[PDB]
Amino acid sequence: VWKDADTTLFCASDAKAHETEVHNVWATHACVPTDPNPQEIHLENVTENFNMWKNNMVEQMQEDVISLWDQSLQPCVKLTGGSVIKQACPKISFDPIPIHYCTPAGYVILKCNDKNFNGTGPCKNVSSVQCTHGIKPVVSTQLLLNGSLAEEEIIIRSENLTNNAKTIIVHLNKSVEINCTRPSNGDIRKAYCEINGTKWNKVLKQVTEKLKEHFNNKTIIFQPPSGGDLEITMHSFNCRGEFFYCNTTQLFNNTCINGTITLPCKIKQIINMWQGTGQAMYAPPIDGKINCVSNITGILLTRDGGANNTSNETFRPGGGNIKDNWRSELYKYKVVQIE
Ligand SMILES: N=C(N)N[C@@H]1Cc2ccccc2[C@H]1NC(=O)C(=O)Nc1ccc(Cl)c(F)c1
Ligand SMILES: *[C@@H]1O[C@H](CO)[C@@H](O)[C@H](O)[C@H]1NC(C)=O
Ligand SMILES: *[C@@H]1O[C@H](CO)[C@@H](O)[C@H](O)[C@H]1NC(C)=O
Ligand SMILES: *[C@@H]1O[C@H](CO)[C@@H](O)[C@H](O)[C@H]1NC(C)=O
Ligand SMILES: *[C@@H]1O[C@H](CO)[C@@H](O)[C@H](O)[C@H]1NC(C)=O
Ligand SMILES: *[C@@H]1O[C@H](CO)[C@@H](O)[C@H](O)[C@H]1NC(C)=O
Ligand SMILES: *[C@@H]1O[C@H](CO)[C@@H](O)[C@H](O)[C@H]1NC(C)=O
Ligand SMILES: *[C@@H]1O[C@H](CO)[C@@H](O)[C@H](O)[C@H]1NC(C)=O
Ligand SMILES: *[C@@H]1O[C@H](CO)[C@@H](O)[C@H](O)[C@H]1NC(C)=O
Ligand SMILES: *[C@@H]1O[C@H](CO)[C@@H](O)[C@H](O)[C@H]1NC(C)=O
Ligand SMILES: *[C@@H]1O[C@H](CO)[C@@H](O)[C@H](O)[C@H]1NC(C)=O
Ligand SMILES: *[C@@H]1O[C@H](CO)[C@@H](O)[C@H](O)[C@H]1NC(C)=O
Repeated sequence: VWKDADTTLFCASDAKAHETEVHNVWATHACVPTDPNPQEIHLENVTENFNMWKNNMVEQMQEDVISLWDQSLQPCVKLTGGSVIKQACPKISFDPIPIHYCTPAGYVILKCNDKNFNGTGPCKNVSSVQCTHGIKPVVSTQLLLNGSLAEEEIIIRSENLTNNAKTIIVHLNKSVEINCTRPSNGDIRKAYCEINGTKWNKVLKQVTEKLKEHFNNKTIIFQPPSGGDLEITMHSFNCRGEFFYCNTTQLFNNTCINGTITLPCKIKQIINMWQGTGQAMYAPPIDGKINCVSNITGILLTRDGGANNTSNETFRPGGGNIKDNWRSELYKYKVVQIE
């Protein structure tokens, strides 16, 4: 017998104590080693309700990642409420590692194993676990990187699809590689990303067909974002400590929906902090080749309003709430207290 409850979670990881990489350092001091033989119990005849959009596990992960970045990735100047903070901004070793979230005694984590679970409502195939799977704390907008893939069909997630103000999370069932590079040898902030156009356009066509099922077979249209902060209008992410901002106009070009697509990118020092603490200037990029190859496993979308009297629905890449990134991985888990 159990009931829905929130409690203090702890973390587990396979971090190395001898690593200078910042995720390793944080996890060494903030997490315990992983269980080599974890137990999972599949529950029979058990129906449980989940709600990925109201899940305290997400708030707790957010607190961890904020703490990690605060101790690791420090900007040269910080612009809060008018209180300017100047500090050292050393270049670091940066590469996210999987973090597991675990319940203490008296509690357990229920896991939804339904193949086409959208994140809310009843789940039929439920199991109980001690810890989540390993989740990499990848901070990004527009595209979700290095995550897990949907097991069967592409999944559309939203707290309320009818509400255009609510962010849509697209969970891909097939990853697409994105290859981003700041070449060695001169604009030190000029970079680019390479993507297989045949792979991407095929996947995007499938996303269109899935969106049709949720929007009464209306015509599905992709468009680049219309105004807003750079973090939202561009695909922003962190590669080896450096903030990349990439133009994704070529990715959301309803025309193609086959060669190599090259997105123009820029390394930015002055950014709007995802933590929500204002503007900050980080250190200039390191020398040499800066490269990150990532799997696109999800897309963050925002639907246009004002289209109720037409046969079209328009979607633009979005983001800005990093909690949605954690939701995209934590959707199938909830904490319950054992009586
Ligand atoms: N939606 C907006 N225009 N701003 C939102 C609004 C809001 C509310 C609460 C906390 C934050 C934020 C803003 N979000 C950000 O500044 C942001 O996500 N920045 C950012 C910077 C770097 C990278 Cl690599 C990245 F992935 C994201
Ligand atoms: C529930 O579990 C059974 C047995 O593994 C599986 O055949 C079925 O597809 C599952 N149902 C859903 C909704 O995934
Ligand atoms: C990239 O995608 C491939 C294919 O799914 C996967 O095997 C690999 O682990 C992914 N790399 C990651 C998660 O960084
Ligand atoms: C991904 O899901 C779609 C349905 O949304 C399905 O048609 C397609 O076969 C799936 N792709 C893979 C690789 O399983
Ligand atoms: C998810 O499933 C629930 C229960 O069937 C349903 O009410 C809701 O509309 C679904 N959400 C999405 C995004 O399809
Ligand atoms: C979903 O959004 C629509 C449009 O804003 C709203 O009318 C409706 O009440 C919402 N549904 C729920 C269950 O909140
Ligand atoms: C990434 O792109 C560069 C050229 O831009 C190439 O040398 C490298 O092999 C690519 N990496 C992968 C994994 O394809
Ligand atoms: C791009 O992806 C397709 C599959 O969609 C693959 O057959 C092709 O080899 C890829 N192109 C390159 C240059 O690797
Ligand atoms: C979309 O089209 C299919 C047939 O191609 C139909 O079965 C389905 O009901 C349609 N969905 C709608 C109209 O919402
Ligand atoms: C992205 O590139 C396109 C094509 O050059 C340009 O029209 C658009 O303004 C760019 N978007 C942003 C947000 O810079
Ligand atoms: C859309 O793709 C086509 C490919 O022929 C290109 O000509 C056009 O300029 C693209 N539009 C963009 C990138 O906004
Ligand atoms: C995604 O994972 C790969 C493999 O670990 C890594 O090399 C790459 O830097 C990651 N991308 C991001 C944005 O963290």
